Amino acid sequence: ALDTNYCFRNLEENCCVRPLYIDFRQDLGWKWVHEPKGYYANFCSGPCPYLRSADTTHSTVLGLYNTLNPEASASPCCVPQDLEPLTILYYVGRTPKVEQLSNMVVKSCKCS
Amino acid sequence: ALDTNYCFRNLEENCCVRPLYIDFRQDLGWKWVHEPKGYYANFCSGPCPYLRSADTTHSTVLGLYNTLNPEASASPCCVPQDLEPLTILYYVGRTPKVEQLSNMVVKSCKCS
Amino acid sequence: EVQLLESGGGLVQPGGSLRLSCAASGFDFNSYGMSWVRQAPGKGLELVSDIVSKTYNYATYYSDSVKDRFTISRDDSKNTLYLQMNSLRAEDTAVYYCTVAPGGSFDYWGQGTLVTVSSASTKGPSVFPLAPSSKSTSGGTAALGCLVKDYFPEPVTVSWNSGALTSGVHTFPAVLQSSGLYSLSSVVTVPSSSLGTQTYICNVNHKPSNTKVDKKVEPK
Amino acid sequence: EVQLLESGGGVQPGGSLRLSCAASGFDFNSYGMSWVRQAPGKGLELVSDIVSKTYNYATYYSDSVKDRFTISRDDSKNTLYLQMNSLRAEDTAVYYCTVAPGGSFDYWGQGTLVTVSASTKGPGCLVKDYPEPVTVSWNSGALTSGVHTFPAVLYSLSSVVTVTYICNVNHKPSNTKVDKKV
Amino acid sequence: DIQLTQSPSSLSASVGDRVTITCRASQSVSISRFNLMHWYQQKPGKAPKLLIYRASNLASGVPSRFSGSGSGTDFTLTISSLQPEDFATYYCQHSRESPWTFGGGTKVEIKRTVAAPSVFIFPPSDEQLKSGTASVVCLLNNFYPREAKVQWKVDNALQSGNSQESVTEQDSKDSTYSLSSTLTLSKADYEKHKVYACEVTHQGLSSPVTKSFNRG
Amino acid sequence: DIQLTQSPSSLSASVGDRVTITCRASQSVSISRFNLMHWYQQKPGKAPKLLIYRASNLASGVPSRFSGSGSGTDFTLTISSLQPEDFATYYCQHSRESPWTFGGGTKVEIKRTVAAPSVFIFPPSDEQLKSGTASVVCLLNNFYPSQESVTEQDSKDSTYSLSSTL
Repeated sequence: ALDTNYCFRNLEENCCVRPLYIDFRQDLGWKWVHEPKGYYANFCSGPCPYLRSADTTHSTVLGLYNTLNPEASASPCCVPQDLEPLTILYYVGRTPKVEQLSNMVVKSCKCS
Repeated sequence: ALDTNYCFRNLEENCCVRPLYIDFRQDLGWKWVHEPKGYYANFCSGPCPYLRSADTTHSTVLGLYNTLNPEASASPCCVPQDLEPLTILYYVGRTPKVEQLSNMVVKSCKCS
Repeated sequence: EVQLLESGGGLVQPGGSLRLSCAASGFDFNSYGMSWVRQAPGKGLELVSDIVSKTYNYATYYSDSVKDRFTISRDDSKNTLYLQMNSLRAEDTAVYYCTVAPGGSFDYWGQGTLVTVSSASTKGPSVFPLAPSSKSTSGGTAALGCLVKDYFPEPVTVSWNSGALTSGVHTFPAVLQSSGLYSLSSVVTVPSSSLGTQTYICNVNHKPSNTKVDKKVEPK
Repeated sequence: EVQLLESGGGVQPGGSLRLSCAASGFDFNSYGMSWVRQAPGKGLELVSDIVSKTYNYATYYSDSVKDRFTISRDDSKNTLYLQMNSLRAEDTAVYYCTVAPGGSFDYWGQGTLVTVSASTKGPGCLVKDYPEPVTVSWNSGALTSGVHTFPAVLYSLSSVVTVTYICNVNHKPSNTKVDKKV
Repeated sequence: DIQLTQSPSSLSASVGDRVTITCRASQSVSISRFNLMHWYQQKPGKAPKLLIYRASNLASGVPSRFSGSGSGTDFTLTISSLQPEDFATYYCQHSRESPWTFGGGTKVEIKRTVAAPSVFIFPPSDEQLKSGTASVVCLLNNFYPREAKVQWKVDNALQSGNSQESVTEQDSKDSTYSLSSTLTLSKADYEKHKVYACEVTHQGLSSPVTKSFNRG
Repeated sequence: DIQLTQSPSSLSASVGDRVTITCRASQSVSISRFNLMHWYQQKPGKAPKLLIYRASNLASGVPSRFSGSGSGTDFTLTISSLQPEDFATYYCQHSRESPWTFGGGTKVEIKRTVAAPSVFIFPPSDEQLKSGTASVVCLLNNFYPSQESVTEQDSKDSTYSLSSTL
């Protein structure tokens, strides 16, 4: 897989997980999240050549289609596969609330 | 839902299904497929603005982050959601084989 | 595109051998399976031999009628399909077509090579005129022709005035006589008024015996 | 940064006192504010809490000051108030103004002594017979080392430095601001 | 091995008529929604040409009047409006399993209006008599139906066993037939008689047509 | 109303030592991965100062020697290497439910060495004599360990001083 380990190890231009720190206050304008102040959300980017972590047989057919016909601009796109959650702490006035937000962190990418 | 019924009738700049005919021999070099000689595979194209058919929380968060920071390029991508199979006929020498290849046709899309 | 040209057919002694070939052009020859389909005179079509591409290890199959005596081969560089026919029998007499089946249907066919399996010797025809009468005995129509008698094997080609006279021409199918030799007529019906004004030549050619006769047909 | 500067402390029993807390150097407007009090010798006690506008300025009071104290706020000014009413003996404490964005009291003011009692009487160096407190510094706060300001015992204290020398004595309740050269 | 049976073996149908030919396989030739039955057309002296591939798909350039249907073991070919050039033998072949086999064929003849033949008799050429035999030829030109009766009468005495017949294939234009009847005698036998006649019987003729010649 | 009980009520340690002090919560003050117990340091004449927030995280500018751990009901404040400046009363506070309560306080006094007091007597000035009250002051500056008054330990050396007046 095009995971955190594969991608942060050998630095490749094609579809891979890229590091991305998102600060709730600065980057999103969300003053309400007490902990954490920010988190590595990461993201997916890079070209999807033929045979690179193809999601469906359509991703395989388009991979090959765009590899042979570069003018096509009908290529598979680099999107998350594996997504981890982020547990946050906030206060509704003086009341502490915890919310496990699903699919917050990108851990592996795929060509779809 | 960014399906064929909406996308093919309407003019959509952002994420939507785009029609595409792939011919197996001319476009892929797949001489082995006897029927069909090609199919409408479709593909997905168009920017993914904030809140547009977000696959995950990360697609929402990434969409927020992007439409708030101009120097940021990290964004969700227009990729398949709903896909249909394709039945093909080929001959292994003189032995006819029939196969239903899964997820061959894109019928709807999302921002992931 | 497509072109399929077969050669190698002819008269062969029973027990003998022959090698048919097929020159191909206009298509992706190396990609598709090639076959030989034969037609015994006045009978149906029998797929007698088959060979697939390099992709499927040039695998062959034969009909039970020709298994062990026949061998199908190909030459992808030269675009040629071959047929080794050994221990030939009377029943192997037929037109042999080479055909291309990209999938399941024989998409392209050649015109066929005739293979005649017989002990009989090649005999050239004798060409006699079928002379019309000066009298218009058919309402003002006259008929003239050429009797192409005593030949072996088949075929004979008959044209009138080098192919410039096609209208009203009837070249009858050969009849095998009790002698084991074929015979046919070629006829043409003309206005009776043409008899003294126009000349009529029948051009007969029996390639197996190297016989060419241009016979002028005139009223007697 | 952060500054939390509380004023207003200094009142006859059954009286009403108004504390003010000047806040600066932080997004005051979106954080909850509190008044925590410390009784002479005793520990820390949250007496009055107030949340931000984004939570309808909801308040809460310890049982000990409910229906008497009223915590208020001005987002424009960045100031925190405590309107103390029906003041009664055991309310005599240091009132600290503190901010908690989440759950921890991140910043604190240096407090304000509220003495609920006996009229206001005016006062090394010897600060004789004056309520509490008196602040003693030397040479406007430059002579910082070897200094020993004593805990007062009318109250009377002494401030001593080990070695020109001036002691700056300030007693706000009696409007006394004297400078004595020694 | 799958073997194919076509019905009928031959038929006559008028121009404009709808023709239906069937093909029965010994085992199914269907594989999912795909029906591996193919149809060819073979005109007299020509190679077969593909008309229909996989039961219902017309081969490139084949007219809209040709159509096919079927699945499993039973298949059909339909010429919706029969034309005079549709005179041919129709073959069904399957591609389900090895060996690919063909059906026996269905001969399609065109039925047209009755037309009487024109009759011509040809004496033997002097050049043939020099070789010791005599072939006397009778021509029956552009007739319908195929059934014709030819009788040879040497000096008003009916002949038998000393003649052969040949018929052309149905004309692709006017849909007619032509026939040759050759009477062979030795020179001696030919020189022993005077009147050589060919007597023709055919539907289109009110009474037999006799064409004859006098040796000399 | 969560009751916080600090253990011990006091402690006498020496300079450089490894101090570990505890807070006892009546109920659990944790909600998921987060432990909502915080520690404050109060120096003799100063307002309390945040040291540790959410049981283990150290506040800005807090020395490396201050560490914290704990879960649910039991929390621990660790002073890795004591200092004379570490003299103060320490308080724990929870933020689990309103009202946020504070523990009692763990006083942290210092043990260094024995020092003697330099005795200083002072005469009543002619400024006070010109009234009808004479005050003679007696001083006992920098020592370890009429109305009298002692000071609290120094944050630099760790000694006391007295102010008896007749």
